[PDB]
Amino acid sequence: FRKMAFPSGKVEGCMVQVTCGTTTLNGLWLDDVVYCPRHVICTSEDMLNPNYEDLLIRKSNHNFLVQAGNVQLRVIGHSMQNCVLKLKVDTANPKTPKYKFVRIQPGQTFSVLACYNGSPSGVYQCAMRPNFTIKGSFLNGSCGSVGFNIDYDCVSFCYMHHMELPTGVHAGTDLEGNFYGPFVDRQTAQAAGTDTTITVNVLAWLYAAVINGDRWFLNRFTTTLNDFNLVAMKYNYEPLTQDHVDILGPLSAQTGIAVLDMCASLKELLQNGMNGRTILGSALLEDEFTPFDVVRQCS
Amino acid sequence: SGFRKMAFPSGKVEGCMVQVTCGTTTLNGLWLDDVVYCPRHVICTSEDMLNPNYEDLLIRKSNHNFLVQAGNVQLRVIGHSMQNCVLKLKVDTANPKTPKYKFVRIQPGQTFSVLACYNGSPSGVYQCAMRPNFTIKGSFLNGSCGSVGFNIDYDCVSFCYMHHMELPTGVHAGTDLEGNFYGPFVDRQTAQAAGTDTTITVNVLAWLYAAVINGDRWFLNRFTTTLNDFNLVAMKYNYEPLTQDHVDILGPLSAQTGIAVLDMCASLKELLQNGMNGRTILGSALLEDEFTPFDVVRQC
Repeated sequence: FRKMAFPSGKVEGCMVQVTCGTTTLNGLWLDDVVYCPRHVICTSEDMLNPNYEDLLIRKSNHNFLVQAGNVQLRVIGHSMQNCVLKLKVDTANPKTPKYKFVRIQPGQTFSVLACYNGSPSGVYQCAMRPNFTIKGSFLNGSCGSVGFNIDYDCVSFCYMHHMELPTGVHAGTDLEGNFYGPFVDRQTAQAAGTDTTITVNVLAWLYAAVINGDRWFLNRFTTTLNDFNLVAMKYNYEPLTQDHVDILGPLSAQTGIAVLDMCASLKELLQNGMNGRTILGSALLEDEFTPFDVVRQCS
Repeated sequence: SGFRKMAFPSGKVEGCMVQVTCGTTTLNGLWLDDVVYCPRHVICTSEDMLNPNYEDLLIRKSNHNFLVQAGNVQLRVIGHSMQNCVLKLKVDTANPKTPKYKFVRIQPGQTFSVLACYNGSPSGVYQCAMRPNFTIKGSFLNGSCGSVGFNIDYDCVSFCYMHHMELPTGVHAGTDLEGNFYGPFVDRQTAQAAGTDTTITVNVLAWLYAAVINGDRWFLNRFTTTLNDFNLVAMKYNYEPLTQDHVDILGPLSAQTGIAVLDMCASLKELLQNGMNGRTILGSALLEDEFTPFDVVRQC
């Protein structure tokens, strides 16, 4: 059981390099539009209090340099959708796959194609943290890197990297420029919220361990929802909901372990601990596997 | 604050994966130029697997017994040859999406990306390291045989691994693209026991050097040890012995920082005897050993 990322081939052919003045970052080329963060029109000293509306008036089409490998594209017009700059080019991308723009919720997983200057360099699987950030490795030059899921033939684009927070974590928008969490695209002191553990993902991971055969944590006891939340809130675990129980329903059925029975095992691991044991070869409780991920990778 | 283990982008490998069917057995193949490489146990049934006479089985097959599909395009097999534990199927059509490629044989401790495929279709990609017992603990289900491992340097894909067998320990075993197994394993349904898995000491040391470069320094101590003394303690914790070659490879890292290698070795021993004490190193609660020194020296 390892974190598998989606194959990136469909998204690799959509990455381009966008240059405005001295700023160079990554863009997404779909049909005849290049999507990129709007702070590409800003200098490093404009980022204090940027008035993006005035800044876009004073640019023109020739100020943007779109670089598709070695072929240049002519920006034939430009527009702005809340935090994302949409550059209309003269050439349609022949590699455009079946795609959709979606907005995911906290706790959901996706793959990220880390790119630098329009060149893909790595891919990894990650989850939306409950504080609206993501744990990534975007050292420097990876703004405009995108996150995605693949459904049969459809690539669902759900994330675009915009900023790197000083904690180590990173913040970004969806493809419509709506930006996850209480962040703005300004250089100012922005603090990420209080990061909690995705409880429903932990339970799905515990079900995965039972499927593989690691069953030492199973007990005879069962708890209630209301009792479990007090224990979970104390240990900074997201309150489990009834919908969470229904989502874990299919896993609860084959394992034979009810969600509230498995919750009683989780309570023991929270309070007493592993007691010098390992689950799936880990002394730590993993929370970046959604129930759907466990079903995809196991059944 | 954090190394996250990235895999290489898989696009160039995705266009080379095909489906090979012989009888009732279906597995994955690699299509390069005009050859499809795949494990030779595709010509076996479940009965043959305990004691297979591969040359008896292959001598009885014809070209039309091999069905190769690249998506919906049927590939027409015009010849076949066996190189060690791999079958080379010659087809009439060259793969139009063949990248610039190389075949390399890796050593234990080296890392690569694996493209997990199921009956001709890519499913997922992950990064792993060749363990010192010549196995990989990846995520392989039934029907992933023929999935390959690779590294990308500029535009050259280095194919280094092909999945062949799953061991009862839960780990996986395979060959290089020339058909030579990694480790003392055979393509036979017998009691094949993997060796003891040990931590890759040189990889942990390179990762610790990355930590001091970023700013994690709380684990440093004011002692130094000899290589012989360090290895004596290391084997007690199931760590691989450190050689003089490992010390030279870490040399640039010790030059970039101020800490000598044997100085770093004394800190590692202290971590082993005390544990983590609840703190983290590059946002990790465990000593991590799947980062090669070459990667650290690059992505500083």
